[PDB]
Amino acid sequence: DQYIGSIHSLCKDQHGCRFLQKQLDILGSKAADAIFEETKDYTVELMTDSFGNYLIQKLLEEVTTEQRIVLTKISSPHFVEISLNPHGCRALQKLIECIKTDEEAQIVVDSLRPYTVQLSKDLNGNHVIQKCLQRLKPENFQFIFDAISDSCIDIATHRHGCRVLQRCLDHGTTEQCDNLCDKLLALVDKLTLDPFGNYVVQYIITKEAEKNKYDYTHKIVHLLKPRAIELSIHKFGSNVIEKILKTAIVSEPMILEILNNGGETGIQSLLNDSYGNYVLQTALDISHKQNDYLYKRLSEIVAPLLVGPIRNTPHGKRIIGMLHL
RNA sequence: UGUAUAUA
Repeated sequence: DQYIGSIHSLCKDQHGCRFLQKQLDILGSKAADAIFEETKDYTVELMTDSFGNYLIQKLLEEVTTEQRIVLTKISSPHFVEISLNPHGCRALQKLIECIKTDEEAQIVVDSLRPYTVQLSKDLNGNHVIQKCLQRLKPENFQFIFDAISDSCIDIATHRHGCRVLQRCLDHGTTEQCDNLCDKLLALVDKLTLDPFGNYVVQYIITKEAEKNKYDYTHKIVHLLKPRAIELSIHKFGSNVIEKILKTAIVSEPMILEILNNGGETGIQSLLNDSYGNYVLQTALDISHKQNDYLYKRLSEIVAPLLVGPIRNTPHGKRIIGMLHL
């Protein structure tokens, strides 16, 4: 039954600022009504605060629906300056973790919508667009899927915007995830080579093979394989190709591409180059385990090219370990 | 020997 207003100005410490929280941990069924009707005026710069967001974060766990909606309405006109902030994003993230109504949600989506692309590129913005994916219903977060679908290639090829795409494939709809993948698959040339998008391509495959249910993986391979050698020596592509190798339902046809079309030449290229090198080692490693004979047929066009300085290098030393297993 | 993300 304690005391003290003035709460507000405790919000400048980290101590009297971690105190208001000490106060609600052991409370505040009726105390977070106080704090509320007080701080409800500084919520925006409390959110963007180095210690203020903490109180806020916890304050929305404790507060009532009516009170959470009020805050949402107070912060809606500023979600952008909030999203782009180190602490703000973490307060705003929690906000979304708590929204329990198809109004709270329906308010956030109008506020975030005009700025979806923008916000997913931001170092701090993505983690909030990402959280809309995690916590919101699919009918709700639809706006994101549409925002992205439009700027498919730059969100896909973007330090930050790409992680968003992955998180869509993690939480979207078989309908949603599909129209997106039809947009992504039309650029898998550019996407496999890119330093970021080549992670997206791998994800598709990563995710289907969680489901054990393959639709795009095949379509991806059908488009790629023809250019197997070329991509195995490419700095980024060589990682997509290694993915396919590691993906059981596609290994063999890919290994067969290298044998068939990677000539005895194409395998020379794999041997000497800084990227192909690893492809070739993955090929040997798998086929050994995967296919009695493919290993053999391949492990024999290798054996004879391992002469000279090559036997010395880091990569040659490793390649030979593969050969008699 | 070869690729990407955030608070006291």
